[PDB]
Amino acid sequence: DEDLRFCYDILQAVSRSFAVVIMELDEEMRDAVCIFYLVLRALDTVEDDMSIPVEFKLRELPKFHEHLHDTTWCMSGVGVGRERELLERYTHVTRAYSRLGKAYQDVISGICERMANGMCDFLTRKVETKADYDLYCHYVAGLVGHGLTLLYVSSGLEDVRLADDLTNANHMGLFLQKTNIIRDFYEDICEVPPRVFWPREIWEKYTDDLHAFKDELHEAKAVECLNAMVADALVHVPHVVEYLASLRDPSVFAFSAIPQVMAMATLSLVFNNKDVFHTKVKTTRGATARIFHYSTELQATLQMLKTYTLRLAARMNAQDACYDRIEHLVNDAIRAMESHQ
Amino acid sequence: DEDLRFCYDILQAVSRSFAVVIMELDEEMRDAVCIFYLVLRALDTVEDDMSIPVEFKLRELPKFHEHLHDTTWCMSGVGVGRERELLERYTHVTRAYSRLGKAYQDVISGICERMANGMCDFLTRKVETKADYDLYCHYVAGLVGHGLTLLYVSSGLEDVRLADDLTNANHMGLFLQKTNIIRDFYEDICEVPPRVFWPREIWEKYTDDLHAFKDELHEAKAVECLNAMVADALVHVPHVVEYLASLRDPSVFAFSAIPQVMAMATLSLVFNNKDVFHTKVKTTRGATARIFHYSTELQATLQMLKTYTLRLAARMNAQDACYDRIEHLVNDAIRAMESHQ
Amino acid sequence: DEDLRFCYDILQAVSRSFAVVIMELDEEMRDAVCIFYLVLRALDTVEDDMSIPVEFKLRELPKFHEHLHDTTWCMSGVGVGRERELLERYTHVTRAYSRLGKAYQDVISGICERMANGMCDFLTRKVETKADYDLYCHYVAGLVGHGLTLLYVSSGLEDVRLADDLTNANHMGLFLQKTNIIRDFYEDICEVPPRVFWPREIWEKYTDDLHAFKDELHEAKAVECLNAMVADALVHVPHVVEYLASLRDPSVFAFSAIPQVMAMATLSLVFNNKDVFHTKVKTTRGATARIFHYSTELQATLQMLKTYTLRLAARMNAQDACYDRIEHLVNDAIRAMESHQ
Amino acid sequence: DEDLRFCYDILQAVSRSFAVVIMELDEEMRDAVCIFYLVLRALDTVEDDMSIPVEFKLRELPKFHEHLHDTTWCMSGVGVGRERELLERYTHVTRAYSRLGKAYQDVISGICERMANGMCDFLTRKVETKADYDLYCHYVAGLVGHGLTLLYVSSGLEDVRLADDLTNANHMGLFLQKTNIIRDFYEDICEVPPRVFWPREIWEKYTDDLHAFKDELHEAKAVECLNAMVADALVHVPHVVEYLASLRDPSVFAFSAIPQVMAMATLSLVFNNKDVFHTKVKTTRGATARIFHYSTELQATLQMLKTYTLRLAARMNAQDACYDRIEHLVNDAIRAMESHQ
Ligand SMILES: CC(C)=CCC/C(C)=C/CC/C(C)=C/CSP(=O)(O)OP(=O)(O)O
Ligand SMILES: CC(C)=CCC/C(C)=C/CC/C(C)=C/CSP(=O)(O)OP(=O)(O)O
Ligand SMILES: CC(C)=CCC/C(C)=C/CC/C(C)=C/CSP(=O)(O)OP(=O)(O)O
Ligand SMILES: CC(C)=CCC/C(C)=C/CC/C(C)=C/CSP(=O)(O)OP(=O)(O)O
Ligand SMILES: CC(C)=CCC/C(C)=C/CNCCN[C@H]1[C@@H]2C[C@H]3C[C@@H](C2)C[C@@H]1C3
Ligand SMILES: CC(C)=CCC/C(C)=C/CNCCN[C@H]1[C@@H]2C[C@H]3C[C@@H](C2)C[C@@H]1C3
Ligand SMILES: CC(C)=CCC/C(C)=C/CNCCN[C@H]1[C@@H]2C[C@H]3C[C@@H](C2)C[C@@H]1C3
Ligand SMILES: CC(C)=CCC/C(C)=C/CNCCN[C@H]1[C@@H]2C[C@H]3C[C@@H](C2)C[C@@H]1C3
Repeated sequence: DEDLRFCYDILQAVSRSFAVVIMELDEEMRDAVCIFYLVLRALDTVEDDMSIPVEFKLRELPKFHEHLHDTTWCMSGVGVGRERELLERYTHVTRAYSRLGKAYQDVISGICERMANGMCDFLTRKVETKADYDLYCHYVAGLVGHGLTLLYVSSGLEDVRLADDLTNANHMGLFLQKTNIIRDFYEDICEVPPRVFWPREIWEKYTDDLHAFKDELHEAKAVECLNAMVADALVHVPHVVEYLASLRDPSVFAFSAIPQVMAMATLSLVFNNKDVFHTKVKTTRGATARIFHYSTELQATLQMLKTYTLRLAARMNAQDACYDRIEHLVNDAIRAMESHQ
Repeated sequence: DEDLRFCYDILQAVSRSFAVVIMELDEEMRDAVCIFYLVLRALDTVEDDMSIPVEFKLRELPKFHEHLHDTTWCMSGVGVGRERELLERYTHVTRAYSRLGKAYQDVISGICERMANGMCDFLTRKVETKADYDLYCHYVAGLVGHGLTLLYVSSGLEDVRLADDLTNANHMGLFLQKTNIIRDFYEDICEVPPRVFWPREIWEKYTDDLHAFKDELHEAKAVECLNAMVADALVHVPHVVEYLASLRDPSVFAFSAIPQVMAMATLSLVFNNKDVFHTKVKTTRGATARIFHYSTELQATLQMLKTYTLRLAARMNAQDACYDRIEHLVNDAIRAMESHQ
Repeated sequence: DEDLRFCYDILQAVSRSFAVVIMELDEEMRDAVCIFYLVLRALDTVEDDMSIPVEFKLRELPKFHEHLHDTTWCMSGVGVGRERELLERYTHVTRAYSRLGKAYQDVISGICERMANGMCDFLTRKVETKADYDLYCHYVAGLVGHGLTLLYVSSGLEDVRLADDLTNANHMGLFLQKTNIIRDFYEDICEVPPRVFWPREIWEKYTDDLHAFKDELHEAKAVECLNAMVADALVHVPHVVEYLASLRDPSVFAFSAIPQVMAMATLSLVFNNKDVFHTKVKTTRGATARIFHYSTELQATLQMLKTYTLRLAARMNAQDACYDRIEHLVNDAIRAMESHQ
Repeated sequence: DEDLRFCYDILQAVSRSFAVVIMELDEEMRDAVCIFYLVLRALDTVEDDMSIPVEFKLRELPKFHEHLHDTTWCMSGVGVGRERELLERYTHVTRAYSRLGKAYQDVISGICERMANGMCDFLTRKVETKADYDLYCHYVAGLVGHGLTLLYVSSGLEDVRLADDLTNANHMGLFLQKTNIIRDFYEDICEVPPRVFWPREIWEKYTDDLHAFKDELHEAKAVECLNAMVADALVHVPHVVEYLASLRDPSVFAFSAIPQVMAMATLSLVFNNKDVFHTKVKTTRGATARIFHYSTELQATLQMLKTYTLRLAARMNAQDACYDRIEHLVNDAIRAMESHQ
């Protein structure tokens, strides 16, 4: 039992806000989602640990799920901060895992493995094309959508038809990952070594070297690339909407909707905004407090999404290059919203 | 005795051209500049590789010179071709190094570390201004000039007073390095990632983007910039002439003069020549043979420099922006040349 | 209006010729232009009083335009002769200013402000390059060009299309300023302290000390420097031609053409004329009367510019270093002239 | 630790006052400023030895910065007092320097070289004009200002933006050097040879021979000229307060402010005072102890600067030749100050 409490404490420490979002769910769903989070979290620590050998990761990850049974396993010497602990004391995790609906355990193990291997793939090669981009996001966040959607069905709160086609569930994942990948460009490019996520295929058209955007001598082509990333992210909106509109349970909806609304808001703030290149553009807490408050039912979350996407549209002028394209994707989004209002 | 032979063989394989000039010098000093060449070439290769962490270099380069005193040291996998062969078999260099005059050993070591540290500085940032440009060239070539002038004095072949002021020697290095950077513009910008050296302080007056010079459309702006670049290099000629006129030894002179003449000849051909932007402009093998044959004594090499400098001026029109600047810089080169006849 | 009269009376006292040329304008615009002239002349008086400290100029210039809406304002310890009277009685100008259309007041105020700032910048540093030369001329002359153009549009006499690209207008002030700087060399360098406007970037090719041009010893290079300066002013002729041809109003035309024709006449006179280095070269009163008489319509003024341009060219021969440079520029101007015949 | 201790020991022996001020700095920064000071002091010792032939200085000074990489270099026949011990045991400085940190080494290296070249400019000529005076001040003090600012930034204690425009850093240095050159007029001129810093452009308006000011005979003009020198010095105050107002770190602030406040108090005391000509005017120990204690934050140091400027102002009568000009300079200073209160 003190295992469950450990998982929730490490979570509160590892992901501040998500530790609030997860509280929307009922303990049963809550327990699985928390386990699921930590499992993927540990897995993410290994992949990101720059201080250790690659061949080591390739020989580990592929069987990281296997450990979900060995209540004595753990990794002391990996990652930093809380993560390191999560691994060294990874026993409580599996100890909690052990006592979850059989079905839940299968989604976790399943998704974990799939993501692990997926991570390996991109651990060798690099992301240069948009196809690389989307596929990486699939392994990194899309699969979380698959897993969470499979958990929703399993639990019984949502209709099994929801898990039939996971295309939109994938879109939910990607939309969150891309919005975050865009917002954290600077924070990540400053890392040691520098972490880059923007696809070569997109920025190549705006510069010869990514690190160039740090110097505003290149703002022009910096923002212009930013707008192109924001545009590539908007593609998903229409699908996030459908997915949300298909949800029926009040718990699963709020849990699924809040993060999406948070991303749209963030996206409408980093769009056509050079501050992204020298700092972390963030939403105000009032704004997130309001988002967390009204994102409990379809109609209300639709008006918020609309409001944010419209504000993003206001960010530009006819002058701006990306205009015709953004206007397009935006109207494709509002249309999607209107058909559910 | 097998060690030295290895050096001259790899030297021959790498910089085939220089491999002939060095053969000009007497065996004792010849070994010096040979090992000197290789050390800096080894260093340059390390710094070169595009598949190595910046952080690695920024740490390993500044300590490179320390390996010269470790006959066991070598590097495993970096830099294709014969370069690979140097860093792996670097062993034979250190050996040879060990048996050279202490003074020689010190010159090589001093220049090396100063160069490595200069390269490090430019690993993090780019060449944006003329100062940046003159400083970058100083690190990768001007110092080579500093080093060669010290070996000359150390050797007794030249009068100690030669190393009193190393400003002109620095000019010698800069003159070669710039002619090269100018001449290899296309070959360098077509690299991955692109290699850019022309300073923004200069080209920003002719374009907003350097890659624009690859298209015929911008051919007019490309050339004007090329000429501004050629003007910047001519700044050094008077000093080169000064330096050559100060050498008293035939062997050292021929070795110092030949590369300089080759450079002016190349400069007179790339200047105001649009081919620079799609091919590698070079003098005819007959011309270099002619230069190698006669650049053995001051008067002869001065009238060859004069000749090329005059051929250069005859390529521009009274309607080319660079008219005044070039005509001035040219008339200035010739005066310094006439000042020694 | 005791004010509008003081203006014209000081105008005449300060500048005889302009006082005759301004009469080509119709009253409304004439008052505007007269005021405009005095405001800028006041700025000139300050920037030029070498007896007062720079701290004063950098303090007063930037906020000079503010005084325009402050009748009762004046300055009592700056300038000589009438200029000094202008400032100590500036109230007569601001009053008159006040009674002008807002459209006029605004242009005068705008240009005044930007010229002050230009003057403040070149008070902190000196003109070394051609770019500095062109920019300084832009601040003290070209800007006046812009101002007159806006006034012509604001009055309705000229079509608004005139203010689309103020580039040719800038060329207009630049041609007069340069021909003038060229002609006043001796007078300028003889003042206490010496005044210098020829840019180092141009004369550094002929001398190390511009004062050397006063001695016959250096006559040969002085003439070459003068001719290079002329070559530099001839660049603007084609544009002055374009600008003149775009004018539809007879008054604006006469007012704008006469000074340009006077300048060309003068330029043709100082060209390749060693006398520039010891005296003030001028056109005969007969020729300036002929010029004032015919510069009323495009064709006539077009043939006069041609005639002076041909005279200019005729004053040179093969041996002259500048021959090619000059012959090129001449044909370019002739062409633009015939290009409208 | 031994090398570093020798540096602080010689610093205290050689520059008593600065030895105290530097203790306002913390750790890495204090070491770097210490080495910086000694390096410029060693340089200054060589440039000032009159037994050293010019040709040597002209050749050795531009290379001085190069000795920083030579941990065996030193000099033995130059310097007075422990200045000799410094050059004799320079290996301590060079050695301590090698352990500073790339960023610090380059600042020190660059400024040293730039100062060295500037000194050479003035070993061949003398200060005649106001511009010469400023350039000279820039070379010996202004550059220190540039150097200190870079070191602040490189330490991270101040915002990187601080170094975008080093103009005010220059004024900071110039205010100190000028106040100093004024206060020490007599001591300077009373040497063999006599030390003269006051620029001809200023004093020739008051006398034909500068020594004339030692006689209470020419006294009247000595003070009128003294006042002119102070006026020229007050020019920098508004810029000095701008600089101080832009600092965020307490240590860096105290270190930067104390000397400026000392200069203003001294300046307000030497102003319009005949004693400057036969005695070294100083502030009371109590006054200087008060400045050291309160110059810890902006508001308090501004209050003190205000006090000393007004005290300076109130030492002249309306009948003084410098009245109006000093009054304006004073007002410029005070407005500036209020601008930050
Ligand atoms: C339901 C469905 C189909 C898909 C769900 C999509 C995914 C991948 C959801 C995970 C949500 C999380 C962990 C959000 C963190 S709050 P934040 O974004 O503000 O950043 P933080 O992790 O707290 O640092
Ligand atoms: C004597 C003195 C003061 C300075 C000497 C200046 C310098 C830096 C000389 C190095 C000369 C070299 C290596 C020329 C290569 S021939 P290449 O240019 O055609 O190209 P390659 O290296 O053969 O591929
Ligand atoms: C129309 C346009 C776009 C631009 C006009 C360009 C400028 C700056 C014109 C001002 C003309 C003046 C004041 C000429 C003086 S006659 P003068 O040269 O004989 O000498 P003076 O000033 O009378 O002593
Ligand atoms: C921070 C900044 C932008 C500029 C700083 C300006 C400069 C050049 C400062 C040097 C400060 C020194 C050495 C003061 C000593 S007091 P003293 O002259 O009374 O006694 P001393 O003989 O020099 O020990
Ligand atoms: C919510 C459950 C069950 C799992 C979280 C998914 C998990 C930790 C994935 C590991 N991969 C790192 C990429 N992290 C991304 C996800 C989490 C944050 C918000 C979104 C989605 C963008 C990124 C930061
Ligand atoms: C002649 C001895 C002793 C050394 C050569 C100096 C060395 C290998 C410098 C490494 N820096 C890379 C830039 N290389 C430049 C140098 C060699 C080629 C001709 C010149 C000078 C222009 C460039 C191509
Ligand atoms: C005609 C109106 C509106 C203003 C006059 C322009 C004015 C006096 C500018 C102040 N800046 C000094 C540069 N003065 C130059 C201009 C006037 C004279 C002939 C030309 C152009 C060369 C110089 C002497
Ligand atoms: C503050 C650091 C790091 C160094 C001091 C800079 C240094 C020794 C300059 C040598 N150049 C002679 C000009 N010396 C002047 C400076 C030092 C004293 C106070 C001010 C400023 C007036 C003069 C006496």
